[PDB]
Amino acid sequence: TLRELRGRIRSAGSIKKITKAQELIATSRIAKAQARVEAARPYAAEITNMLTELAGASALDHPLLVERKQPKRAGVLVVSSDRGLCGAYNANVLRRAEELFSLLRDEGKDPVLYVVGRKALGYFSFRQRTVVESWTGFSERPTYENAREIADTLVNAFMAILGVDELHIVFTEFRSMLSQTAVARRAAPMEVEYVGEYSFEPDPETLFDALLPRYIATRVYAALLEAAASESASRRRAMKSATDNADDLIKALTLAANRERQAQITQEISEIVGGANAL
Amino acid sequence: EFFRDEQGQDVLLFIDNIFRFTQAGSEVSTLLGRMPSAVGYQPTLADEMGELQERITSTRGRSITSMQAVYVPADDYTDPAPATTFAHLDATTELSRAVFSKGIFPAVDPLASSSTILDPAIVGDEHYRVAQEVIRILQRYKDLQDIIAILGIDELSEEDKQLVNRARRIERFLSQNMMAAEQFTGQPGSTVPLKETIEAFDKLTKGEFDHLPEQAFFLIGGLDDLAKKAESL
Amino acid sequence: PAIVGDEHYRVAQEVIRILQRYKDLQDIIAILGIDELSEEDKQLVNRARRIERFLSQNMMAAEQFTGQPGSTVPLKETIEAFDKLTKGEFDHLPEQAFFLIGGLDDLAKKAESL
Amino acid sequence: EFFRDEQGQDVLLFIDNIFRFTQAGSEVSTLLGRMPSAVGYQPTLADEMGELQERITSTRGRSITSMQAVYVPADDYTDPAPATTFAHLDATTELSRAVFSKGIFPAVDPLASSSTILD
Amino acid sequence: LVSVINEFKKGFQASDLEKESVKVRKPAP
Amino acid sequence: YTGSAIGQHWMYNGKHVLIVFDDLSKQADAYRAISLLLRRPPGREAFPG
Amino acid sequence: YTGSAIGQHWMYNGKHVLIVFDDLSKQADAYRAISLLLRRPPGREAFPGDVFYLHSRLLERCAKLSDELGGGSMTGLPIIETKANDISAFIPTNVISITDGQCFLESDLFNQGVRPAINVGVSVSRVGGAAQIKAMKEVAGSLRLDLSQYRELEAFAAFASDLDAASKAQLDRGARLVELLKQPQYSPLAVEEQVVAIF
Amino acid sequence: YRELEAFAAFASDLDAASKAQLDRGARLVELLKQPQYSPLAVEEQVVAIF
Amino acid sequence: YTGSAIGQHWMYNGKHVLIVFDDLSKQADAYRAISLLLRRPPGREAFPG
Amino acid sequence: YRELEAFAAFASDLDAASKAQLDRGARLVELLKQPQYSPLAVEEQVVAIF
Amino acid sequence: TGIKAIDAMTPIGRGQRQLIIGDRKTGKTAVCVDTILNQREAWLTGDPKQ
Ligand SMILES: Nc1ncnc2c1ncn2[C@@H]1O[C@H](COP(=O)(O)OP(=O)(O)OP(=O)(O)O)[C@@H](O)[C@H]1O
Ligand SMILES: [Mg+2]
Repeated sequence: TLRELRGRIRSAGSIKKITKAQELIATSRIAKAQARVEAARPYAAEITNMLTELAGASALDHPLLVERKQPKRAGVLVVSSDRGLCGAYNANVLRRAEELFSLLRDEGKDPVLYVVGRKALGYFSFRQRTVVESWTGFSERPTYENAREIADTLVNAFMAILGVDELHIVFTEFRSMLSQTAVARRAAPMEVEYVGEYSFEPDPETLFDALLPRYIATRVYAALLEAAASESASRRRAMKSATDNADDLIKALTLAANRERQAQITQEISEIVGGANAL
Repeated sequence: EFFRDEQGQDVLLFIDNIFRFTQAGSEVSTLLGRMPSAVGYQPTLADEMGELQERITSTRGRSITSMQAVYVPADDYTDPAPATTFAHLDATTELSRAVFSKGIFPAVDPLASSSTILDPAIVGDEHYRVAQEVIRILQRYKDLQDIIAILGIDELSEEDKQLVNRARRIERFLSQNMMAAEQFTGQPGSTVPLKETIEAFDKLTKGEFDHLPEQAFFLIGGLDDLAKKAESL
Repeated sequence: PAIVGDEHYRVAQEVIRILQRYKDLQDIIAILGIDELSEEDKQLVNRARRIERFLSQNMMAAEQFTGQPGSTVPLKETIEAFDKLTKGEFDHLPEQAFFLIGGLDDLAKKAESL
Repeated sequence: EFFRDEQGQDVLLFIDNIFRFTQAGSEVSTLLGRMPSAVGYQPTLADEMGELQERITSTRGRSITSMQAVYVPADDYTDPAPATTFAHLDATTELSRAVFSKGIFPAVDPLASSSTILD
Repeated sequence: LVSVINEFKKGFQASDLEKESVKVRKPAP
Repeated sequence: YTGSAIGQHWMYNGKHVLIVFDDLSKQADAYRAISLLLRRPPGREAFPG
Repeated sequence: YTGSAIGQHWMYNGKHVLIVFDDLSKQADAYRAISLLLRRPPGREAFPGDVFYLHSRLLERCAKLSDELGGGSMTGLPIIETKANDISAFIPTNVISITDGQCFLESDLFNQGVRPAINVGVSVSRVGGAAQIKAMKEVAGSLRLDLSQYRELEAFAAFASDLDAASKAQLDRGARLVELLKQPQYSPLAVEEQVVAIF
Repeated sequence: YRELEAFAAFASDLDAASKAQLDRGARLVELLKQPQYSPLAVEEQVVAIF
Repeated sequence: YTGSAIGQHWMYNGKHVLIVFDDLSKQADAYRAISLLLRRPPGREAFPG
Repeated sequence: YRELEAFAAFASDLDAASKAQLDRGARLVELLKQPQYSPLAVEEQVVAIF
Repeated sequence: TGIKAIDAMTPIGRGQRQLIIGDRKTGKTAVCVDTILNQREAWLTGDPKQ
């Protein structure tokens, strides 16, 4: 029993070291991801500004701005981590995706899955739900190319091909270090927002049609960046929890091993003195 | 035994704690000069437990039900007295500190407790199947305890995460508001007929209640009460 | 190295190093999963899983434990095979191909069988 | 005690190391043939440690303070030797290599060290 | 036995919400 | 035992008593010492049965 | 010893006997009681020194007598109850080193629905194939080692997702073998049925 | 080096000083290694540790 | 003790000595055997006081 | 509440019931906290617990 | 023995000593009684060699 306790003490110490290293690495990558999120903000702001101008000049008839008369299919892009040790990140995202699916079904729409990250693929495969297309290997460090690919796929599916009459994106907002929240945004069809208070080439309509896909691509990129930041924050939290639990486990196992050491010494003494007393 | 042999009555014989028998015999032994056994108990420990226990057995035509609390010293189920008394028992309910501290009364450890009539020939196929599926779920939950403790349920596979959820629900549903517990908590005690518990656990293992919160099953004692408390939450 | 030769000592000590590292990493793998290990540590874990099984052998006296007849591996072939394993020349074969084989020719034959 | 009760002086009695007093007691008990206690220590462990420690106290205004180095077997604070010793020790000063390497003499670890008067 | 196993396997029955928007920069349509 | 005797004298006279035993693990240690000095073979944790 | 003598009288007459001892740990406890009441200084765990002898002297009489002595035999199935699933205790290991093989019934496997709960890794029969009809030997010669590797691979890959095709095939084969080996109480199979099942 | 050993996998995410310490520690450990029956005079040890 | 005496002779003559005890654990085991065969009381791990 | 504190110590968010229980338990713990040599009469205890 | 897990993985031969070792309530006596019961067909042969 003492051998098992000491082996478990060594195992828990190794796990504690690994989890602490993961926590510190996640602390570094949280800063990296937050800096990358902030680095993309100027592009989003400026493209949103000129998109608002073009909409002010556009006809507002693009398919991305008008609902299908009878909607049946609503694509859902569930952004999830591609590696574990992220605590409830994936669980929160997939629970919100299930909430969105229930909302869609209560409204009469049929959800069709687009997935980012291997964990979401596993979760949906276990539940016998098929995914039209899935990407992996960039939730830890997204690049604009992956966001462009996802946006092209979603937009083409919206234009259609069985196609989808709607599309939402379900991902983790990185509100702050301490808090992250799984949210769902309808990325199309887009609401035309009117708010109180230029020249265009080749014309406002063609330029706006070429801009809207780019706006969706940059918004999906921002979603991916915030997903990476939230994933790293959840990794830090989960790994600190794991380190604390491993430290508590090491304390408990050390206490048990010491009880067993004292018991072994006492029992050997009892046997020796039982032999001695009997001569 | 007068009531059994002579009067021919069905006899209930409750002992609390039949460990204190052996412990007494230990002290006497230390004073009688007999050399100590494994951990200080008397050498005749098994002999005395045999002379005491095999008197409690039921003669052929005339029955004596018995139930005995057995204090395991220092929560050590390997102590010689509990180990000796295990061999004399048709049904054993091993209560545990771990299940006690979770608030799950009667604190029965499902995996260590056993009976000799939990046999498909005696209790039927449905009862045996439900009991053994519950035991399978609980054993799988026990096997994951280190991973649960370190990384939480998040790291497990889905086939195991669902199992962990319904294992927690089964573990808490095995709790019951005992009538003897009224004096401590104030809630009146509930009685669950066997058919209802078999059906409830068949439903619960299959996952038909894995959408309800855990607290719904805690100290609720039945399906009707389960739904009532689920509404309460 | 003064008795068994430089190559034998180097191969034996590398095998011991790999097995010790695998024994250390077993605690991490049992919980945090292999996928979380370093790439170098993951390659080393694969090499160790193949080495542990390659140290197995179908003994003559063990014929009735396994059914198949025994085998003998000359020292030179053992040194060469473990040198290859620790250098990664056999990392592509399945680990099960290294179990109860007793040699390099047997390794190739069982790998073809799988 | 003479410096306290007769000369009327405050005294500071170092013990280096009080585990070795307990272990000498255990060895003597074994030599005398007395049956060992829990972990091989003498049955009168508590009595001997109390007789050594209770004399270290203030009387008639003068006092004998004591600093006692305490070796803890197997880093076990539940072990009978440290368990009996620490029932009498009112304060604890822990010198650490981490603090010493930073140039910070007296080398006291501000966190590991503690006191029962810091109330 | 292999043939019997195959013919039996032939007959064997197996048990197996935020809204994204464009601001039009004008107060009314 | 002397504390409980003092308390019992009041108890049987109709008075209400409160007995604090600070601390009973130190009594167990002392009884273990006495028993080991009488050479009574010890049990768990060197305590006699 | 009464059972061993009753069996031996048949054994030396050229007849095959099967001796079950249920449980030899309770014989060891009885001998400890007798020894301590006679005031023999005990050994480890308060057992006498002769405890090992107690069992060997017994279990070494279960033998396959040669044709000169009649050709009889006596097969021993001693049963040992282990404390807290610790096969590595004193009496368990004594009886293990005296006996030709193990069937280590582990409660964890029992509760997983693996009945009769033979822990394949620790269990072994050093008679091995020599005690199996040739069909059984050919069909299941490597079964025990394959199942032990299956359990090892399951423990190693419970939390891995980069499993190769061969490893996944081994996991599937091992799971199917484990299901194949599950068996309810009082449902014995003739050896022909067993060889077909393992085939 | 002993505290930093867990970061050999993630060396790409450490500070410059930490990476320098880890690299120095690996080589110091390789330096303390020594073959059997071949003691080094004190001068050789001084130069080696230098 | 024989090694220590041989070393001590050089030590007191002004020479420097190095003593290697390989191993003291077996020294302790030999003393334990001698003491137990002489019926001296045993202590922890059966070693004499 | 003591059981729930471990869960909420790292969970990003929890249901309304969980937050209510956590706040109530924290306030109750601070309420039961008491100085030394300051024994409250039973009625004062009744009001404080109320 | 009539049990696949024994007759296939840990065969018991006449003259062998097969130790059924396990914890409380793990199927030991069940295995032994199954082995005894499975010999009825051999007994009904009437041949001492079987
Ligand atoms: N192969 C099996 N299939 C189904 N149930 C089984 C099987 N083997 C044993 N059991 C049941 O499991 C329990 C084990 O009883 P058993 O008498 O075999 O245990 P044991 O090891 O002899 O225990 P002990 O001697 O400590 O009472 C009983 O319910 C028995 O009916
Ligand atoms: Mg039995």
